[PDB]
Amino acid sequence: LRNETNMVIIDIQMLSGYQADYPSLRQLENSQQVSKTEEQDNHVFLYLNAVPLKTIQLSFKVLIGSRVLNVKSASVYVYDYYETGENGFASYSQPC
Amino acid sequence: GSYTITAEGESCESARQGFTVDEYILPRFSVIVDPPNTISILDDILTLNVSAIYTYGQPVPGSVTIKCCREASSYYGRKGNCFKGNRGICTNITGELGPDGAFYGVVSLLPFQMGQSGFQMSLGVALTVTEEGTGIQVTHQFFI
Amino acid sequence: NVSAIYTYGQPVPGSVTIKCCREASSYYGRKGNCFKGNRGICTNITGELGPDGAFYGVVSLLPFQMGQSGFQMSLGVALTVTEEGTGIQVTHQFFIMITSQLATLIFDYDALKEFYKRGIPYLVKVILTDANDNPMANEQVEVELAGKTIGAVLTDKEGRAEYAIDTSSFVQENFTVVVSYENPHQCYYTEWEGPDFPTAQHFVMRFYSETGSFLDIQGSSVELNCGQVHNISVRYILSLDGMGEGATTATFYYLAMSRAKIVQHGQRDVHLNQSKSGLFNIGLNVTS
Amino acid sequence: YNYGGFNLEEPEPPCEDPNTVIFCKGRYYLPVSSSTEGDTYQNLRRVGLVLGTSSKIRKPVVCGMEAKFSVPRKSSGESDFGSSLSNGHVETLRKN
Repeated sequence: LRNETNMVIIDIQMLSGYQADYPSLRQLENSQQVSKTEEQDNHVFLYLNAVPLKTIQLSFKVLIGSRVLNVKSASVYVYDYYETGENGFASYSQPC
Repeated sequence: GSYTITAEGESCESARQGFTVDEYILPRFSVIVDPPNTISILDDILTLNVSAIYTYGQPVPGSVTIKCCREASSYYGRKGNCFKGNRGICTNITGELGPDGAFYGVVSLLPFQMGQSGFQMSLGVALTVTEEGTGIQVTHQFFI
Repeated sequence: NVSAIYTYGQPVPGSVTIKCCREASSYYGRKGNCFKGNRGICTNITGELGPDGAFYGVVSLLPFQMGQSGFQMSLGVALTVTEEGTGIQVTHQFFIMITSQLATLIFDYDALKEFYKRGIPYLVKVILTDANDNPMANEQVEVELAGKTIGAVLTDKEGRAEYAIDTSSFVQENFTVVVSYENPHQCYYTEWEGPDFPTAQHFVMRFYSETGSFLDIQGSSVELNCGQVHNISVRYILSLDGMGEGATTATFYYLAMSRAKIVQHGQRDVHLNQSKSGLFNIGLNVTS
Repeated sequence: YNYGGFNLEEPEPPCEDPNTVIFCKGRYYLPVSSSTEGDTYQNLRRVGLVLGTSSKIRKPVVCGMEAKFSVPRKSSGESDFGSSLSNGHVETLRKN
């Protein structure tokens, strides 16, 4: 954290057909660090004021747009704005 | 994104043939329903008739896990003012087909209240279509 | 918390069985409401006494339907008590009313004089309770004269709110004031298309004074016992243009009547040490 | 004051005209009054005492808005006295 960044962004990949919900979205926005939210074509951008040295946990309900399915795992990529190089990868299997 | 041809003619009348441009891969088979959609309070059991077949026009093997339920309402009560009360109900049932390929089947309407004051006057329905290898389904939700 | 006893004070062991239930709503049938509700959700309990005669029948209401359309706002209560040897059975039926309005606030029709005077504050005392007439803990209520909220007063821990409304600079003619309890928290649910929260309005009238100088006596909610001289209270304003300035002392005059008889005259002379007003306590010696 | 077919009320004083215009300090003003108000004259005549002091006690009432209004007689006392004085309360005699 120290003297590297004071701003963070996470993007989340969707899959097949499914989405979150705007009620969940503006429920979430009334949380700490949540400077900005964005939903874009299966890519969720979350622009967060800063970074904690401790664990910060966020969750959101996901509806299902088109229930066509495939056995694929999606990913979330986090990074910073000052220098975008320092970043982090993760993924997650579908709940099906 | 959205792209559109615009053309002007001799008398400056112009046609705008709009369209979307979004790369995509063609998908799934065919599913057909025809719900009655209109249900009286003096109805016993919901008969059903839902079909589906391949892209090729032949029956597909799988199951249909049908979801059908309804909450009551906001329901401010009678004690003097505002401040609504308690929660509601839903259920989970299922269906299967494929040999010839038909569930038809029914829905036990009795567990759901009848003529009480715990209603919002419509019922929500959400379908499902399984396959052995492909756990791929086709979306279908509506109200009665 | 029921009991029973013999002719001459003797314990009565036996079986006590209780049924309490009611129909849901039963509107009309036919073109009204043919099949609606049920025959009434109903229970049956039993218990035994015998030590000296007593039964503490606590009953759950959760099986019964609270807050729904099967309501009739009273539970018909049936008790039948028998005896071991003698199968004789003593029955008592009654209705227990299921309430709607939790809390209510009311004007005190002992105070709350209807005729008002400028500049001398009007006092408003209102009493709030819940259900089975309990004192109300510290709650905030609101006093609104025409449409403007001015009270915003906390109670005195037992629902006895009093408020001193300014009366200066009022030439108004109708003046129906009203009081309110606003709180978006209580188990209260609009029932008979009425106020969306407790309210209570008083309509009052101005009293006339050609020059303006006003007097009032403090009411009491309690009786005054014999032979106890007390110091009952009076308040007063004297405007200028009255006696004539420079004479800073006025005589107020005092009278009583028991049945038709002028009794126990009095007079008090008082110095207007301050500018124009004050108050006094009357040392009346009450007599049988 | 109307006791035993005896009135004992003295007649009202003369009324005022509804068009006399008087100016005092600012604007120019016309009479108006309310029938439904209170005077020391109505303060008394509720107990039954009588006074005859030469000073005014009756409020001057201009014409056009006199008493009318049928007869405003409500409970005026909140009575609790009565008869019968017995509900059901069937506790038949249980003692020698």
